[PDB]
Amino acid sequence: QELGNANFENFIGATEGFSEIAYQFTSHILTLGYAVMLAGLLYFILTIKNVDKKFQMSNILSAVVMVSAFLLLYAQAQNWTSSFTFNEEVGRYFLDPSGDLFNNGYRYLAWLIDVPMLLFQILFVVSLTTSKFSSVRNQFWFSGAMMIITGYIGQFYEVSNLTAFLVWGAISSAFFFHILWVMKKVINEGKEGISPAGQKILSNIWILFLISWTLYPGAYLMPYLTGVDGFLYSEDGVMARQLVYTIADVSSKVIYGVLLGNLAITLSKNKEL
Amino acid sequence: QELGNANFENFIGATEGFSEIAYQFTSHILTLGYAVMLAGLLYFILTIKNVDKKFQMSNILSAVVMVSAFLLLYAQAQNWTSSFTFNEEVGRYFLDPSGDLFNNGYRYLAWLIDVPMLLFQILFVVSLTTSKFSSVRNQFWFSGAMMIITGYIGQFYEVSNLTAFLVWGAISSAFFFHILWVMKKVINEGKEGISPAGQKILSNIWILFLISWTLYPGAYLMPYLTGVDGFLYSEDGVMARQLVYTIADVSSKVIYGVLLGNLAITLSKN
Amino acid sequence: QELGNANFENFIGATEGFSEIAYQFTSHILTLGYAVMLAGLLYFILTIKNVDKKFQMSNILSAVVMVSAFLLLYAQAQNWTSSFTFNEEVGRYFLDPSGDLFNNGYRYLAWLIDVPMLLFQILFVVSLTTSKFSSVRNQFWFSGAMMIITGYIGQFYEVSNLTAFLVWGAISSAFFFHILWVMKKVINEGKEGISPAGQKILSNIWILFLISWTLYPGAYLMPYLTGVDGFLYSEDGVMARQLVYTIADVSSKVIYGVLLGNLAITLS
Amino acid sequence: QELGNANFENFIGATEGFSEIAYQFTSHILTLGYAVMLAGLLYFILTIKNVDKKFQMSNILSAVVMVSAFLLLYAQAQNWTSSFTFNEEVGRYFLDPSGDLFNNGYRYLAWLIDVPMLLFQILFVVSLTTSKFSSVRNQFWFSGAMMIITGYIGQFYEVSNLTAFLVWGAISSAFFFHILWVMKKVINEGKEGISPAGQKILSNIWILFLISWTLYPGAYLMPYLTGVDGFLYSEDGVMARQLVYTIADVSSKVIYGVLLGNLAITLSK
Amino acid sequence: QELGNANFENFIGATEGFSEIAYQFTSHILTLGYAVMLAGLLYFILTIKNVDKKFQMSNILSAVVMVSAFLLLYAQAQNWTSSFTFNEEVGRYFLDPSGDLFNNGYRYLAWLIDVPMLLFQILFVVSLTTSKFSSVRNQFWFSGAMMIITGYIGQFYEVSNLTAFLVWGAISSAFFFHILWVMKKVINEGKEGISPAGQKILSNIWILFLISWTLYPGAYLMPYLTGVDGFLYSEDGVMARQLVYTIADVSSKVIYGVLLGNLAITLSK
Ligand SMILES: *C/C=C(C)/C=C/C=C(C)/C=C/C1=C(C)CCCC1(C)C
Ligand SMILES: *C/C=C(C)/C=C/C=C(C)/C=C/C1=C(C)CCCC1(C)C
Ligand SMILES: *C/C=C(C)/C=C/C=C(C)/C=C/C1=C(C)CCCC1(C)C
Ligand SMILES: *C/C=C(C)/C=C/C=C(C)/C=C/C1=C(C)CCCC1(C)C
Ligand SMILES: *C/C=C(C)/C=C/C=C(C)/C=C/C1=C(C)CCCC1(C)C
Ligand SMILES: CCCCCCCC/C=C\CCCCCCCC(=O)O
Ligand SMILES: CCCCCCCC/C=C\CCCCCCCC(=O)O
Ligand SMILES: CCCCCCCCCCCCCCCCCCCC
Ligand SMILES: CCCCCCCCO[C@@H]1O[C@H](CO)[C@@H](O)[C@H](O)[C@H]1O
Ligand SMILES: CCCCCCCCO[C@@H]1O[C@H](CO)[C@@H](O)[C@H](O)[C@H]1O
Ligand SMILES: CCCCCCCCO[C@@H]1O[C@H](CO)[C@@H](O)[C@H](O)[C@H]1O
Ligand SMILES: CCCCCCCCO[C@@H]1O[C@H](CO)[C@@H](O)[C@H](O)[C@H]1O
Ligand SMILES: CCCCCCCCO[C@@H]1O[C@H](CO)[C@@H](O)[C@H](O)[C@H]1O
Ligand code: NA
Ligand code: NA
Ligand code: NA
Ligand code: NA
Ligand code: NA
Repeated sequence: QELGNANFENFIGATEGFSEIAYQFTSHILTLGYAVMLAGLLYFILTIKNVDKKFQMSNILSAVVMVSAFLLLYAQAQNWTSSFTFNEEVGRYFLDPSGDLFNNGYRYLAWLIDVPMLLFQILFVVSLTTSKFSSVRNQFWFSGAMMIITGYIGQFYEVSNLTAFLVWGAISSAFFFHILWVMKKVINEGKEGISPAGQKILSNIWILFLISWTLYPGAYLMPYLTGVDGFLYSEDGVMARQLVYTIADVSSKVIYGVLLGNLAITLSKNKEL
Repeated sequence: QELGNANFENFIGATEGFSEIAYQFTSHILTLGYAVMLAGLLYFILTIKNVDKKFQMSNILSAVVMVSAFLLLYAQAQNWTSSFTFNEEVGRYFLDPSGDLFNNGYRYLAWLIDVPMLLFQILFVVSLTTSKFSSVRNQFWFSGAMMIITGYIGQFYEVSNLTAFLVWGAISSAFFFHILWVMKKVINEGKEGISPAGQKILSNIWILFLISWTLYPGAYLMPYLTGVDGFLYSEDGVMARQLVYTIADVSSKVIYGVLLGNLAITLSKN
Repeated sequence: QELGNANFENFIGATEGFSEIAYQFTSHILTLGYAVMLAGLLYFILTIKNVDKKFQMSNILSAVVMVSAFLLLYAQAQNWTSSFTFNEEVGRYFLDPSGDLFNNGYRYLAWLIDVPMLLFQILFVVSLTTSKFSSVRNQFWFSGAMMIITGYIGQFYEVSNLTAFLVWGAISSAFFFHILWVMKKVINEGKEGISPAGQKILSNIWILFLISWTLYPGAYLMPYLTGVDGFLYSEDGVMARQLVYTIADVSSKVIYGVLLGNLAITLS
Repeated sequence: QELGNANFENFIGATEGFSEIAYQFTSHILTLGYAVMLAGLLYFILTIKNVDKKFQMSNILSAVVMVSAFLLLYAQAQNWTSSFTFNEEVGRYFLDPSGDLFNNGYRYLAWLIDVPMLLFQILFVVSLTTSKFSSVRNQFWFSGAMMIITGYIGQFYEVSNLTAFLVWGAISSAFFFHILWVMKKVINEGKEGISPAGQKILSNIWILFLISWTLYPGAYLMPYLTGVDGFLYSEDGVMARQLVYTIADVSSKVIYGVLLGNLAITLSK
Repeated sequence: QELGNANFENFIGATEGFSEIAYQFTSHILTLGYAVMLAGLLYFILTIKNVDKKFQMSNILSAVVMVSAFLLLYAQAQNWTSSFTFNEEVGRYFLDPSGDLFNNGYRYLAWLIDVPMLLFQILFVVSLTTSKFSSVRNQFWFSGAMMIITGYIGQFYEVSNLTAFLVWGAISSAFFFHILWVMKKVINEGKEGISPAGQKILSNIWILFLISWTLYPGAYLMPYLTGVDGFLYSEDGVMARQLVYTIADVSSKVIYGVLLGNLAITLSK
C-alpha cells in the first residue's frame, strides 16, 4: 500500500496491525503524557509565590511549556486512536486512513515552543559568570530551532528514505551537542556563589537534562535500534517510541521545572524549603 | 469473536450484550466520577489559604491529583459509550469495535500520577519522627510504581490467561502490602506531638486509606469474585467494577484530600 | 420495538417522534441549563471575598455544585441531540439508538454531589441551637443518598414496570420528607439570634427550597400527571419534564446559593 | 420536504442551498461572535479591581453575560456547520437534517440570562433618584422574560405561520418598549449628580443600548424586511440575520459592559 | 468539480491532492499556531503585575488577543484536517467536501478583534506628544476594520475572479499603508521623553510591526507570487501560506506583546 513519506507506525499498522496491548498501551501512555502536563500546569501556577519575585518568571515559563505539551500530547493521543481501527476478523487494529496517517511531526513543531522556553527559563534562576545572558539565549534558540527543524524534516523519511533520515538526524545531532555544551557552561556558572544545596540541585538538573534530552534522538532512531527487520521494527518499537517520548517529556519538562523551582527556593532570601 | 488480551467488559458486550440499566449505569457512574474530580479540583484550589503556608503544598498536590483523575475518568466515560452500541433487534448494547475495545488500563497508567502524589502529600501535613522524609517518599514511589505496572500488565490477561492475571496480581499485592506498611508508620509518627483532634483525623485517614485502596484489587478480581461462570462474570460484574472504582477514586482522592486539609487546619497556628 | 427499561422520551421518540418545536425546545432548555451553571460558577468564585472568612465555604460549595451541574447538564444536552435524529419523509425527530437511548439517570447520580453539598453549605452560614452539626449533616447525607439511589432505580421502570416505578418513587419520597423535616429545623434554629434581615432571607430560602425540591418528584411523575394516555404522555410531557428540571436546577442551586451568599453578607 | 415550524435558514438551505461565501461568512461571523465573548470574559475579570468595590458587581455581571454568550454563540456556530453540507454536483451547501435543523431559539433562551443581567448591572454603577432599585429590577426582569418568551414562541412560526410570527412579535415589542422606557428613566436619574464626563458616557450607553437592542427585532423580521419573495428571503438574508445578531451581541454585551466599566472608573475615588 | 468562490487550497486538494508532508506540515504549523497563543495567554496574565498599574491594560489586551487567536487558529487547524482526507489508491489527501471547503476567511474576521486591540494596546505603554489618543485610536480602528473587510471579500475570489481579488487587495493595501503611517507617528512620539533602552525597544517594535504585518498581504498573494502556473500555485504554496500566517501571528501578537511588556518594565518605577 502507498503511504509515501509516512512514520513507521503506519507501515506496522497497515501490514501486521496492532495487538490489543500494543494499541491500548500507546493510547494509555499518550493519555498519561497530557494528564501529567495539565497537572504540571496547575502545580507551576500554584507554586509561583513559593520563590522570590526575581525567580517567578521560571514558574511562568514552566507553565507556558505545560500548556504547549498538554495541547500537543492531547492532539497526538487523539491522532493515535483516529489512525488505527479494530478489525473484527483478525482481532487487531489496522491503519484507518480516514483518521489521517499518524505522524510524530506534531511533537517536533511543538518543541519550537518547549526547547527555547526550557533552555531560557534556567537563566531566570541561575546567575551567569563568564558567559553573557544574551549570547547563551541566542545560542540556545538558534541551535534549538535548527535541531528541531532538521529532525522534523528527517523523521518524514524514517521509512521512505533511510539516507535522508540519517543525514538530517546527524545534522540535528550536531546542533544538539552544541546545546549540551552551552547548558553545561550555564550549570557550572550557576553553581558559582550559591549554597551547596543549590549546587547539588544543579548537578541533578544536569543529569536529568542529559538523560531526558538524549531520549528524543533515541525515540527518533527507535525503529532501527535493533537493525534491519529487528525486534523494534514492530508494534513493540511503536510502544517503545511513545513510552520513551512520554518519559522524556515528563522528565525534560515537569521534573526539570520542579528542580528549577526547588533551586529558586534555596536561592530565595525569605523562603527556606 | 477474536478479542485477544482484552478486558472482560468486551466479552460480556460481544456475547450477552448490556441491558439499558447496565450500559446507562456504567456511563452514569463514570460521569459522576469525573464530575466529582473537577468539583474537587475547584474545592482544593479555593481552600489553599485556609491552612498555614507550610501545609498548602498538600492542597496543591490534591489539585494535581484532581486534574489527573478528571482527565482519565472523562476519557474512560467516553471510551465506555464508544465501545458499546445499541442493537434495535434484541434491545441491548453490544461491543462496537469501531470505538475500540474498552480497557481499564487508562486508569492504571493515570495511577502513576495519583498514587505517588497521594502518598507524597501527607508528608507535607504530618511530621515524621524516626523515619526519614526522603526514605518514606522513595519507598512509596518505588512500590507505588511497581504495584501499578505489574497490575497494569496483569489486567490485560484477566480473560486471555487467568494464570498471568493472578501471578502479576499477586506480585502487585506484595508491593501494595509494603505501601500499607509504610503508610501505617507515617500515620503513627504523624500522631506523635499533635492535638487529640489531629490524632482522631489521622485515625480516620488510615481507615479511609485502608478500605479505599483495597477496593482497587477488589475491582481487579471483580469478574471472578463469584468464581467461574459466577453472578459477577456478567453485566452485573461490569457495573460492580466501575462502581467500586468510582467509590475508591472519590474516597482515596477527594475524601482523603479533605481529611488532610482538615488535619492541616488543626495543625495551623492561625 | 424492544427498548427494555428505558425512559418514556425514547418511547415517544420511537413511535410518534418529536416535532421541530418539541426537539428544539428540549435542546434549548438543557443548553440554558448548563449555561446558567457555568455563569453561576463564575459568580460564586468572584463573590467569595464579599462575606467574612467563616462564611466563604458556602461560596466554595455553591461553586462545587455549579461544576457538577454544568458538566451533567452539558452531557445531558449532548445526549438529547445524539438520541433523536430528523426523518426527512415525516419531518420529525425519531429515536436514533446509535446515539444511545436518552436517560435522565445522568442527572440523578449527579445529585449525589449536588444534594449533599446544597444541604451541607447552609450549615456554614446559619448557627444551629439545639441540633448537633454532625447529626444534621449525617441525616442530610444518608437520606439524600437514599432518596437519589431509590429514585434512580425507579425512573428506569417509568415505562417497563409502572409498579416498580411507583414503589421506588414512594420509598424515595419518604427520604425526601425526612430531608424537608430536617431542613425546616435548620431554618428555625438559623433564625434564632440573627437580625430581621437575616430572618427574612431564611424565610425566602425555605420557600425556594420547598418549591424547587418538590419540582424533582413532579418531573419524575410528569409523563403520568395527566393519567394513562394523558396530554403529558407525549412530546409535550418530554418538554415539560426538562423545563421543570431546568427551573428546579436554577432555583435549587443558583438562586439558593445567591440567597445564602446574601444571608452571609448580613451576618458578616 | 416537510420542515414544519422551522427557521427560514432551513428552507433556503433545502431549496436554493448556500454559496461558498454565504455558508463560510455565516460560519465566520458566528465564530467571531463567540471569540469576542470569551475575550470579553477575560477582559471583565482582569479589570474588576480597576473600579471601587461598590462598582465591581457590574464587572462580575458582565463576566456572567460573557460566559452565557460564549457558550451559546459557540453552540450556534457548531449547529450552523452541522445543519448545512456541501453538495459536489451543484457546489452549494444544502440542509443536512442528520445535523438537526438550524434554529435561532438557542440564542433566545440564552437571553433569559443576558437581558436580566445586562439591565441589572447598570443599577450597580448609576444612583437612582426617584425610582426604587427593587422596582426597576423587577420591571426589567418581568418585561425582559416576557419579551424573550413571546419572541421565542413567535420565531418558530417565521415560515409556517406568518400571522402567529407577527402577533407574538408584536406582543414581544410591547414588553421591549416598556424596557426602553424604564432604561431611559435609569439613564436620566443616573446622570443627576455625577461629573459631565460620566453624563457623556451615559449618553453614549443610551444610544448604544437603543440601537444594539433594536437590532434583535430587526434580525427577527430580517427575512421579510424586503417583503414577500424579497432580496432578503435568500442566503443574503441568512447572512444579514447572523451579522446583525453578532453586531448586536458585541454592542449590547461587550461595548455596553466596557462603557459601564469606564463610567464606574469616573465615579471611583 | 464546481467549487465556486473558494480558496486555492481546495483546488489543489481537489485536483493534485496533498502529499503526506504537505498535509501533515500544514496541520502541524496550524497546531503550533494555536499552542503558541494559549501559552501566550498564560504568559500575559501571569506577568500583569511585572509592570506599574498604568501599563497593565497592555497585558490585558495582549491576553484578549491570545484568546481570539487561540480560538480561531484552533478552529482553522480542525477545518484543515476536516477538509482533506487520505485516498488509499494514490496515497494523497484530497478535498473532502463533507468537512466543508477550507477557507482562510475565519482568520480575517478574527483580525476584527486582533488588529484594533494590537494597535490600541501600544497607546497604554507609550505617551503621545502632539497626537490626540482618541484621534490615533479612531484612525487605527477605522482603517483596521476597512483593511480586513476589503481583504476578506477579496480572498473569496483568489481563484474564481483574479480581478476582484487584486482590486479588493489594492483597496485593502491603501488602508494598510495608512495604519503603517499612523503607527510610525505613535512610535516617534513614544520615543520622546523615555530612556535610550525604551527607545531601542520601540525601534525593534517598529521593525517587528512592519515585517510581521507585511507577511499578511504576502500570504494573501502567496499562490501567485511565482506567477500563473508557478511553483507556489501548488501544495508548496498551501504550506507556504499557512507557515507565513503562523510566523506573522506569533510575531504580530506574541513577540509584539512581549516587547511592549519589556517597554512597560523600563518605563515602570
Ligand atoms: C520537551 C521537549 C524537548 C526537551 C525536546 C527535545 C528534543 C531533542 C533533544 C531532539 C533531538 C533530535 C536529535 C538529536 C536527532 C534526531 C532529531 C531530534 C530533533 C529528535
Ligand atoms: C486514586 C488511585 C489510587 C488510590 C490507586 C490505587 C491502586 C491500587 C491500590 C492497586 C492495587 C492493585 C493490586 C493490589 C493488585 C491488582 C492490581 C492493582 C494495581 C489494581
Ligand atoms: C440540584 C439537585 C437537586 C436539588 C436534587 C433534588 C432531588 C430530589 C428532591 C428528588 C426527589 C425524588 C423523589 C421525592 C421521588 C422520585 C425520585 C426523586 C429522586 C426524583
Ligand atoms: C445580548 C442579548 C440581548 C441584548 C437580547 C435582546 C433581545 C431583544 C431586544 C429582543 C426583542 C424582540 C422583539 C422586540 C420582537 C421579536 C422578538 C424579540 C425577542 C427578538
Ligand atoms: C494578528 C493579526 C494581524 C496583525 C493581522 C493583520 C492583517 C493585515 C496586515 C492584512 C493585510 C491585507 C492586505 C494589505 C491586502 C490583502 C488583504 C489583507 C487583509 C490580508
Ligand atoms: C509520572 C510523573 C507524575 C508527576 C505528576 C506531575 C504533576 C505534579 C508535579 C509535581 C509535583 C511534585 C511536588 C514536588 C514538591 C517539591 C518540594 C518543595 O516544593 O519544597
Ligand atoms: C516490570 C517493570 C520494570 C520497570 C519498573 C521500574 C519503575 C521505577 C519507577 C520509579 C522509581 C522511583 C523511586 C526513586 C525516586 C526518587 C527520586 C528523588 O529522590 O526525587
Ligand atoms: C479608552 C477608550 C474608550 C473606548 C471604549 C469603546 C470600546 C471598544 C470596543 C472594542 C473595539 C470596537 C471597535 C473595533 C474595530 C471596528 C470593528 C467593527 C467592524 C464593523
Ligand atoms: C544508527 C541506526 C542506523 C541503523 C540502520 C538500520 C537499517 C534498516 O534497514 C531497513 O530496515 C527496514 C525494516 O527493518 C527494511 O524494511 C528496509 O528494507 C531496510 O532498508
Ligand atoms: C479470587 C480469584 C480467583 C478466582 C478464579 C476463578 C476462576 C474462573 O475461571 C474462569 O472463569 C471464566 C468465566 O466464568 C471462564 O470463561 C473460564 O473458562 C474459566 O477459566
Ligand atoms: C402520578 C401517579 C399516577 C400514575 C397512574 C397513571 C397510569 C398510567 O398507565 C399507563 O399509561 C401509559 C401512558 O399512556 C400507557 O402507555 C400504559 O399502557 C399504562 O399502563
Ligand atoms: C415587516 C413585517 C413583514 C410583513 C410580512 C411580509 C409578508 C411575506 O409573506 C410571505 O413571504 C414569504 C417569503 O418568500 C413567502 O414565501 C410566503 O409565501 C409569504 O406568505
Ligand atoms: C501582483 C501579484 C501577482 C499577480 C499575478 C497574477 C497572474 C496569475 O494568473 C493566474 O494564475 C493561476 C495559477 O496557475 C491560473 O490558474 C489562472 O488561470 C491565471 O489567470
Ligand atoms: Na481507534
Ligand atoms: Na454507545
Ligand atoms: Na439530533
Ligand atoms: Na457543514
Ligand atoms: Na484529514
